[PDB]
Amino acid sequence: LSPMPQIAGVTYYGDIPKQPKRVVSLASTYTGYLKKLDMNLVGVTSYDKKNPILAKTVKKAKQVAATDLEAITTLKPDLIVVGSTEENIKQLAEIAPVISIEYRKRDYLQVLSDFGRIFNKEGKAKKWLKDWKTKTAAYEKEVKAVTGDKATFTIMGLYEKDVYLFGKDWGRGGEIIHQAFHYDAPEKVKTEVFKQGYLSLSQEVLPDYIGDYVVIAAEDDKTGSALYESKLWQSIPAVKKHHVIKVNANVFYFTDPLSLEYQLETLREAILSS
Ligand SMILES: O=C1CCC(=O)N(O)CCCCCNC(=O)CCC(=O)N(O)CCCCCN1
Ligand SMILES: O=C1CCC(=O)N(O)CCCCCNC(=O)CCC(=O)N(O)CCCCCN1
Ligand SMILES: [Fe+3]
Repeated sequence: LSPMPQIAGVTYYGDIPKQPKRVVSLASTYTGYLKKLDMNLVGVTSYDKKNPILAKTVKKAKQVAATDLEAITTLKPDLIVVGSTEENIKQLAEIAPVISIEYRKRDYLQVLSDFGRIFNKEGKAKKWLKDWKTKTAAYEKEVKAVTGDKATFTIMGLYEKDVYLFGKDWGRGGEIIHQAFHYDAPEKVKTEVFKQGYLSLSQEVLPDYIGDYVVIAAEDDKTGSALYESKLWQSIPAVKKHHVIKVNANVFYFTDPLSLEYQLETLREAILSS
């Protein structure tokens, strides 16, 4: 059995195997952490299949939702990984031992070392973390050399007609921009977004939450269109000065090592280019 260490946000159901061989991930937040720890994923989520970075490493995995109990059963998992919002752990636990993670209890870096502790891969985890911290601190200097040290960044995501602001730990590049590069945010973003993590926003207050730079995540090119054509949007200094970094949500939603590596290089190149 796994030693099953007690970790904030981690709940074990059943007897976690010490070396899982057939993992079903039902939480795209964590799939790429498992991948990075060279675990064999035999089921993954829609989001994971849509992630152009991660998808390449899980081609053999079946796409499964939590609602596909029969499909999951057929995969013969020895471990199922879920987010704590999953409402039917009860039936999942009847199929295989389940690990449930409550989002945000541990940070984007701790999550990896935590899995290291659970699954006997603290070596592989600690190597990645050390190199990550090195590379990021270097890149931070490079990017701040261009923008200045006090440049403000806002993280933004578009979905359908919805507009969200994000903080430092709700994906969309906020972990890299706000944590790894230690960029400040506009005042209203800090006081209204950072603690909660995200904020649904009226389009017409947007200028008040954007300073020097803005990172905007979206799943396709069309979703922006009409906002990007608006006078209000076009009146925003950061937009006028081409300080808008448009990124692909299908990878930028996540904070796993694989997604992050790509995000890190993408964001660095974008800022240097400005
Ligand atoms: O649990 C839900 C909604 C359940 C649902 O029906 N989904 O579709 C969510 C799928 C998320 C896709 C991966 N994105 C990230 O990990 C980035 C952060 C984020 O945005 N989250 O949602 C983190 C999950 C926990 C936050 C609370 N919200
Ligand atoms: O909206 C949902 C489910 C989808 C979700 O959460 N995803 O991450 C999926 C991809 C983005 C979908 C567009 N929706 C947003 O961007 C909303 C901000 C967000 O994502 N939260 O997690 C805030 C927490 C609570 C929100 C209520 N639950
Ligand atoms: Fe979300």
